[PDB]
Amino acid sequence: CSRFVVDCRGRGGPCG
Amino acid sequence: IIGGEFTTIENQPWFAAIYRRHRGGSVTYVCGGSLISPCWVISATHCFIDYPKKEDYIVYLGRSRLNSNTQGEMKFEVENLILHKDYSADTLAHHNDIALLKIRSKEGRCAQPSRTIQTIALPSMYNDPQFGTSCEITGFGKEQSTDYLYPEQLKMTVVKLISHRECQQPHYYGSEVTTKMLCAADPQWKTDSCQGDSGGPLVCSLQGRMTLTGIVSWGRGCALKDKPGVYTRVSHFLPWIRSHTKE
Ligand SMILES: *Cc1cc(C*)cc(C*)c1
Repeated sequence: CSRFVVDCRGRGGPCG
Repeated sequence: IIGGEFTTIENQPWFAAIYRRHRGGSVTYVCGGSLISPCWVISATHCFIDYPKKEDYIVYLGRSRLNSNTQGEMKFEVENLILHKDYSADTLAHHNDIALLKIRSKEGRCAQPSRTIQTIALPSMYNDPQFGTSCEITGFGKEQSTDYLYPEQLKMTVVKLISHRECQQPHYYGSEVTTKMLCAADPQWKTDSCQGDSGGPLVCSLQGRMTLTGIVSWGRGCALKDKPGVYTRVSHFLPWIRSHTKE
């Protein structure tokens, strides 16, 4: 993953 | 947004597209938000918790595309970034998932209403639509949970509010959802919010007014059976919103 990720804690995201 | 339809900003003119500046000058999308007054956008804390510095962020209003400029857009700096000091998450649930961004243009102005930019009304204290009500969500989130790219044109869809009892059924979310949250989903489980749609609006008619009933917050996957979207329940946050937006 990266700091360019969209909505990283959103639903379906790595940290959601 | 899974399913639903491509739309334009004119149809969701309170929609705010929030981006982050990187070291290098590359700019990437963060999350949606909603314009609740000329100088104020409301969003979700989880969108900003990792990088809580106001100077990182850009807010666009009146914008219909993700990585292209559209006619009628206006660009803002973030003057104050207000995260909820009680924000917490478990494996899936996000509590107090609510953020305020005070916006200001380089020319030092707040927003001005236009065919592409309008504020959305907050509900009155504890005033929510009855379950079964059809509401709208909108955003630049994934069209399929398995996608790696984001749509370049704004989408919206319709989802229906679900009672607490029903959403607090074990085969839904159980006691993960509280009175400080609202569940909403498609009866046939084919349309929903997804990664990238966080912070955006759940918009319902109420008082015969288009009202910010919820903020996109969390859910398990996207458009999964018995797994609705969970939204921050705005009508229960008025004091927080009041004590943080005083002029
Ligand atoms: C890879 C990644 C990215 C963010 C923003 C957060 C977490 C936990 C992981």
